[PDB]
Amino acid sequence: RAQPRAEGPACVLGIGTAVPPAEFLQSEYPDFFFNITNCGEKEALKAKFKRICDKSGIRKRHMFLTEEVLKANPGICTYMEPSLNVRHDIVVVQVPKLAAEAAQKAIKEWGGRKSDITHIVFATTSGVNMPGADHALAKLLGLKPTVKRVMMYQTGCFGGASVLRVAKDLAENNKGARVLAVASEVTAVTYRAPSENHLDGLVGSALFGDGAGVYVVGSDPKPEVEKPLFEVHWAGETILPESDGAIDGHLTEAGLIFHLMKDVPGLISKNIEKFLNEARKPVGSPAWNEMFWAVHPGGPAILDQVEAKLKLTKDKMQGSRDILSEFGNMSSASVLFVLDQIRHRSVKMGASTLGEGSEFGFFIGFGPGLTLEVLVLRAAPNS
Amino acid sequence: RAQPRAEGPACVLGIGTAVPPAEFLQSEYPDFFFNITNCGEKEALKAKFKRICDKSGIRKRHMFLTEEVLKANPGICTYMEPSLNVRHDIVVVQVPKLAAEAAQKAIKEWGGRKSDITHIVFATTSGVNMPGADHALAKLLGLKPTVKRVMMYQTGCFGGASVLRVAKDLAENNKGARVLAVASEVTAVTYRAPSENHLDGLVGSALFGDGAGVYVVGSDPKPEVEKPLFEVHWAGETILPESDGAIDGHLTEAGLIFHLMKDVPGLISKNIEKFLNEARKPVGSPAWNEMFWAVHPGGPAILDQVEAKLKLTKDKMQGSRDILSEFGNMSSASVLFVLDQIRHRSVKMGASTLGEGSEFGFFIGFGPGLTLEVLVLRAAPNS
Ligand SMILES: CC(C)(COP(=O)(O)OP(=O)(O)OC[C@H]1O[C@@H](n2cnc3c(N)ncnc32)[C@H](O)[C@@H]1OP(=O)(O)O)[C@@H](O)C(=O)NCCC(=O)NCCS
Repeated sequence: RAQPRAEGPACVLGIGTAVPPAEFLQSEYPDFFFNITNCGEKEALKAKFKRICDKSGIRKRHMFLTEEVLKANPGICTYMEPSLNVRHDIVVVQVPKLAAEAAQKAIKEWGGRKSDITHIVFATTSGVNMPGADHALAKLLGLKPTVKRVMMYQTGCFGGASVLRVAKDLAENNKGARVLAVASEVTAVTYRAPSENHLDGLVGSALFGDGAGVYVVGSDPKPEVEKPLFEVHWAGETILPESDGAIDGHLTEAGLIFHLMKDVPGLISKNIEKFLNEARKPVGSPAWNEMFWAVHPGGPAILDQVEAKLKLTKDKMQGSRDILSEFGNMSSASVLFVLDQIRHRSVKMGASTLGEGSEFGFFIGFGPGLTLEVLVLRAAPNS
Repeated sequence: RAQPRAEGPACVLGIGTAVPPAEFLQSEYPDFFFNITNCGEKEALKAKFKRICDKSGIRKRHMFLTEEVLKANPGICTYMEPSLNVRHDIVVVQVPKLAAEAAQKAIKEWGGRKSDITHIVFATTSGVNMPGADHALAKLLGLKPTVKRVMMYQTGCFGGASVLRVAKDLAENNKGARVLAVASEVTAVTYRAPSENHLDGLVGSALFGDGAGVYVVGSDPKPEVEKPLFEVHWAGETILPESDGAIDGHLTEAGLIFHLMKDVPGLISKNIEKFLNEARKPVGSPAWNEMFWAVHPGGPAILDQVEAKLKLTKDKMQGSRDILSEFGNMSSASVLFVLDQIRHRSVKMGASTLGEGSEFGFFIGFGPGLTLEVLVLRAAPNS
């Protein structure tokens, strides 16, 4: 084998997360949003938006789009005026810059040298460019120019699971390989003024926030330097039955526009157990309540119905609900925060593993397709 | 290992290509192009465009944008009027449709069942959508809903090499895995009226054409059932020094806008030997003239200077020049055609291998970065 393969399973070797500094309280967002878009007279619409915010499960979100930025780019504050170029001017720098913030933290925890990074896997939903955010991230961090890159533009909310799936095969098939798995999201491509005829707009405006997470992934950890946090044992995905059209997203002259023509929480709840039953098997099929649950917090409804359908104890979804609460829906980056939050809860409560006492757990994303992405991890001991 | 790995190197097991039916002869293209965009008064510009066409090394190209289609979508015939929406209406269907035509041919040559495809790796430069072209192709072909997908939107011309690099790790790390490696391009997202303000555009308008290629990639071929055409032994890439901005692409309200710098052939030719010297080593560093050369035909100047710098014999670049001649630059798909052409030339001339008698060869792409992508292949014997 002309490029020698690695021996052990892929491991998460370090985690880093990052958010823009400005915070937006959900209890105050309807006034700010409808004012900055000059729609404050639309009382009935604002009341509807408030209902959505009140049901969202979100306390605050981080966003680069401050009052100053929005006043400086009025095109983004319209409903459908052509604005894609001013949108890309914001996200082309912020998306890799935020990723670099998170990547420095992940490398610090890992303990290795930046010059030993061999691969980058990068997901986003926030605009596109040539060369891509992967290339920018390599420059910002001063990586070696021979770094091997996989740039997954335009994924939607399953992309965090995607980067860990791809990193697994890259780390497992290349002796010595150390991968940066990256997901970074900035809401400037999707932001727009509220409208009575765009209800999916209303929901996105209540849910989406900014953030980035990156993991260092690698097989065969050097014992004198590297400490694995999680092992990756299985990765797969499926398209759910009769889900055509559930989530559509079109990049247009006015930015990214979503249309949701099916019951997404219902589609996932009705189908998740059959597929999760398959993922369990290669690790001996533990019971749902013997596992940890790093679930993408697309919204409170999806977390609730999965909790009920599987009869999970209330602590299982707490990691996900914490992230929803403090950061909202950061699209592909969210699930990376969730796993991190489960690790932190484990340390704070003195559990025996970094999966809150459980040995195996799920790392789950979903999005357009309707696509369900699932990985199975093993948690390290908490020493 | 909870998902068992494969044993042998990844193999190309079948090849398929496809193009839209309409043909555009290069010697007449300046008349048609300047006609249909109502630019016939720009005589000086048209003379320059003809000079480019005559030096391009291109005899004809295939394009979906026929006279009737262009007349029916007048926004695409403008310089900068907003047109991204009707452009995406074309490429969101045509890009996967073209891929499906090439994939059927590749699957027929492979001989396996479509239900045994496990993976899709998909590159393109022709717009974006959610769900992606990968999902559309899975639907059109009737693949399993559990197919694992990697969608590299917005790669530029190195993406053909990219999909094979990714396919290598996916096939080598998964026992029984059979991957569809796909690259598909349609020029409707980049086409626009010629202008004295966008001379880079003139070169793009002379070079780019439509096409798609797909390879079946897999390790461990079942003897007497599957016949490998090439083995993949090495894959790497590098960013060339001081080449920021050589190739740029931004997706805007008016479609995709490229920047192409006069230095590109020089940047590649002045650096390629140094890197290829390294890629050679894991297979024993064969001599340049003992290898075959599947090189992305970005332009005639690039092929010419690489041939000179490396002192290659005149037959080494013929495969690339054939593809340039008959199809032009089909961005990420082009190099997939080149390898297929080298196999056909081998058979036609009765060579001893499918690499025109050589044992090892390069599969080379380049694009925004400036990124150089290289794989090292071994050719099968010619029985
Ligand atoms: C385009 C190409 C065929 C030009 O042919 P050539 O043999 O170099 O001949 P010339 O230098 O006379 O070029 C012809 C004309 O194109 C112009 N031209 C070439 N490259 C240009 C560029 N990047 N931008 C603008 N004009 C360009 C020249 O200035 C010249 O104009 P002129 O007739 O008014 O002097 C050749 O330079 C080439 O293959 N370039 C690389 C293409 C490329 O970058 N690949 C696409 C993406 S990888």
